[PDB]
Amino acid sequence: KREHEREVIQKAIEENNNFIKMAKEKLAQKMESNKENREAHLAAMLERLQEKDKHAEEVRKNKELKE
Amino acid sequence: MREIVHIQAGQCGNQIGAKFWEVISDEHGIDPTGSYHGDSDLQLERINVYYNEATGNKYVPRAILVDLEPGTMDSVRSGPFGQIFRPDNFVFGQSGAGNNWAKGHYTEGAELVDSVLDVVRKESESCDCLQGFQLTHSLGGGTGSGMGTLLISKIREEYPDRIMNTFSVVPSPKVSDTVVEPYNATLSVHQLVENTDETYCIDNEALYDICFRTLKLTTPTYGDLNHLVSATMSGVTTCLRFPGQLNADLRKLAVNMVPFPRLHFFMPGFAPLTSQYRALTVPELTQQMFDAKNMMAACDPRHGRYLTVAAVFRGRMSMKEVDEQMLNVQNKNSSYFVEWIPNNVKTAVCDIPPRGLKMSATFIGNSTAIQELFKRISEQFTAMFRRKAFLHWYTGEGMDEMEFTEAESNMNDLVSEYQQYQDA
Ligand SMILES: Nc1nc2c(ncn2[C@@H]2O[C@H](COP(=O)(O)OP(=O)(O)O)[C@@H](O)[C@H]2O)c(=O)[nH]1
Ligand SMILES: CCOc1ccc(-c2cn(C)nc2-c2cc(OC)c(OC)c(OC)c2)cc1
Ligand SMILES: [Ca+2]
Ligand SMILES: [Mg+2]
Repeated sequence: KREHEREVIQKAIEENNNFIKMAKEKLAQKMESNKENREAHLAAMLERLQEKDKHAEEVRKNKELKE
Repeated sequence: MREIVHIQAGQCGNQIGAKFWEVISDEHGIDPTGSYHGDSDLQLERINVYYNEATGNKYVPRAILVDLEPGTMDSVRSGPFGQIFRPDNFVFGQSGAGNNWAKGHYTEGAELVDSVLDVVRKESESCDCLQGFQLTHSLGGGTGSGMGTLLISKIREEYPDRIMNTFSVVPSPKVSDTVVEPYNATLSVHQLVENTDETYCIDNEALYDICFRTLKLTTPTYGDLNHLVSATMSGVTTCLRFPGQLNADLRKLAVNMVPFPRLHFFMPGFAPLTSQYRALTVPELTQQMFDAKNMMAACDPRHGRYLTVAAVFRGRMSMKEVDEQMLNVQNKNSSYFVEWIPNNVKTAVCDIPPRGLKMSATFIGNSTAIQELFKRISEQFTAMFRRKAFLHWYTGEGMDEMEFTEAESNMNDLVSEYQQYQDA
């Protein structure tokens, strides 16, 4: 009975800790996956705006190189 | 063998315990501060059973107060007889037990249990010849139920040859704090079956019905329930506390009352029922104490058979007429006493009566009908357990469902065991 008394309280700690662990990790997974996703969105937005500039350089050369 | 050490666990435990000490201190002429202001030498002749003698001839109870929150033990200190208890013997935690067995037995209570046993040892060491222990508690809550049954196991480990009595307030929906009581009660019962020699089943169902029906109290408090308990508790302990010639100890009672070791669950009774001017004749006390209406455990004793009975008449009366009356109910209702235990009713008389009444009668019965109480709690348990309802409160403290299935089964065997001798 004494070894069972310790087996219960050790288990109580184990699962309390496990809940903190898998909460702590699941939250880290989300905040990293999010930051990757948000920057992926803003990088593609800026890459489409940087592609517009290169097109406006082809238009400004087709005026110069058609005279 | 003279000294008994008393422990009171949790709210109910400390509440009824306080009243037990109020009642018996009055019968021994011990005032609220601890000094003796009586008259008889009979009040002091077996005072050493429940009291230590202190410096300046003060009498301090041999009583340890246990709880996992400071609420109740604070009220006991503020209450009428609070200044008599040794302050070192107030052992309390702070976080509470949440009406949770697991907290009381395995986690919160585990943290405090060693500090309780130090005081137990402190009170035991200065006992000339320790005869046993008695615990007031409830099986419905957390502290008294869980921690109470833990302390019982610890006390047995350290003092395996002493007697362990309990005054155990069994729960009921009629007077309920929380839906989880049947869980707590069932886990406690399994403990008590192993680790106590006698367990007085005080059923709250019974105390309510007695307060309601047979005392005309429309809305009864816990106070009204505890009057009945502290009277009963004074009654069973009369022959230990007073003389004499036919004098008593715990072990002889335990021996003669308990034919099989697991069947030590008694069914108390008291007469007359109070909260009066006409004193009762001896034939009335005898009729009343054996009446189902006067029983503290809500079981019909006609639905089983008595293995053993013990009866304690208090007051100045004809011991001829007591014998004659006790022999009347035995010889007129012999089907309800087992034939295979001869002379299984023992009567004692005590000349000192309790406060208020000129003559009373306390009744202690080890009937097979007590199975009904365990069947009632076993039904209440399964209604919830079959859907694992409310288990999260316990599994969160490390408990397993296996432990519940065990405790269920142990109590269903107890009921089978009581049923076995009801037919034989
Ligand atoms: N007879 C009686 N029963 C009580 C009293 N207080 C609580 N109970 C019962 O005991 C159970 C609750 O246990 P409680 O002592 O409050 O919890 P604990 O303090 O954690 O042991 C329920 O079944 C209540 O009906 C009381 O003063 N008298
Ligand atoms: C079924 C017979 O039960 C008995 C017979 C005798 C005794 C007993 C023997 N001694 C020396 N003292 C007791 C005794 C009897 C009591 O009942 C009146 C007591 O009150 C509860 C008692 O208090 C501890 C002792 C016991 C049971
Ligand atoms: Ca703690
Ligand atoms: Mg409570």
